[PDB]
Amino acid sequence: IVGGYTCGANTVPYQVSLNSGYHFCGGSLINSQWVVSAAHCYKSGIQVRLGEDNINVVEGNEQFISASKSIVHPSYNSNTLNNDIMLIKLKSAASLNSRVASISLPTSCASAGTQCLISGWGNTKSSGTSYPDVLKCLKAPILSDSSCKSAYPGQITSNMFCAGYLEGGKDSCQGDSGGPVVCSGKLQGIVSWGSGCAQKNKPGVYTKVCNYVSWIKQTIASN
Ligand SMILES: C[C@H](NCc1ccc(C(=N)N)cc1O)C(=O)O
Ligand SMILES: [Ca+2]
Ligand SMILES: [Cu+2]
Repeated sequence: IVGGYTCGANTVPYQVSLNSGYHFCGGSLINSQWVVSAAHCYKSGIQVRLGEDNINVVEGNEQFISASKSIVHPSYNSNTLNNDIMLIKLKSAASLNSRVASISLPTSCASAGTQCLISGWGNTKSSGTSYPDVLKCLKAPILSDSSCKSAYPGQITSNMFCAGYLEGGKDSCQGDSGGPVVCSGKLQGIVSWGSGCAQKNKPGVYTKVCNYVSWIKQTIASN
């Protein structure tokens, strides 16, 4: 997260860290046994870490659970990043409490101008590399479809939306991938892609979760 602020220990209870000997992607807990993340975050040997703040220190409240299976959307296209969504089933159910809780799936899509909260342990610098120990937060608005498409001509599908600031200076970044974009208590987006980080006229692009609610529910029910 570039241009954000320190969230505060366990203030984002649904945020998860995907770990393979190091933090490589974010994710969101949607129920005691399932996590939603980005398809481009797929890899074998994933350990899901819940209840984290400082990812380099065991502070208490953490729950480390191995992923039993990862389900990348069947129509995911790695070249266009269309359908960049993945479901991860935990080997064992997580213990839900005030520090580890699930986030609700949307019942309808969010409109332009809606303020959302984006979080992650990704790079905090626009020009360079600097990974934080603690979770970072950023409040950002969903942009109009016209502004999104003018920023990324011919690259925005109906399963994507832009969020952030055109003036630059505030945006999600590498390492935030797969993380949550929560608006009014509902998970509306997944950190997917963008051009660089916090560059002017180049807002972040996110997977439009409201288009996948039926797919998520039907997939979870059959696994
Ligand atoms: C696909 C992945 N990039 C992810 C990615 C995520 C967020 C942003 C952003 N500015 N909001 C930019 C990115 O390039 C990667 O190349 O590792
Ligand atoms: Ca920790
Ligand atoms: Cu990238």
